Amino acid sequence: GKRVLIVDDAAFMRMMLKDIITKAGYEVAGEATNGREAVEKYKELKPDIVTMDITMPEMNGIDAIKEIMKIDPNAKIIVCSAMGQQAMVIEAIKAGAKDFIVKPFQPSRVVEALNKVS
Ligand SMILES: [Mn+2]
Repeated sequence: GKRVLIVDDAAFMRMMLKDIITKAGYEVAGEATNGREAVEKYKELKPDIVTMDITMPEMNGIDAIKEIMKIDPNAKIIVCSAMGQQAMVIEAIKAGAKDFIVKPFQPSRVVEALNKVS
C-alpha cells in the first residue's frame, strides 16, 4: 500500500520525513520513538511500510527489525542511516530490511526507495 510507519528518536527527523512522505503522496500511519515502540505499532497499525532509524534507545533498529521480521516475514522495512553507518546498514539488510535511505534526507531518493518497496 502507501501507509508508512515512521520510527526515529529525533522528532525533527520524524517531522521532516513526515513532510516528504506526504508531499510525495504517501500516508502517515503513525510514528514511533524507539525500537520497542516500533514493534508495538507495527502490530497495531499493520502499516505497509516502515521507515526505521538505526541508532535509537531501548531497541535499536536492527533489534526491532528482527522482531518485526518475526511477526511478519513479509514486512517492508527501509532503514535510515547517518552517513558512515555503512556496516549497520549491511546488517539491517541482512536482517531483512529492503532498502536504505540516508540522513539528512534527499527527497527524490526517499521517494524512489518508497516507490520501489511497494
Ligand atoms: Mn536516532
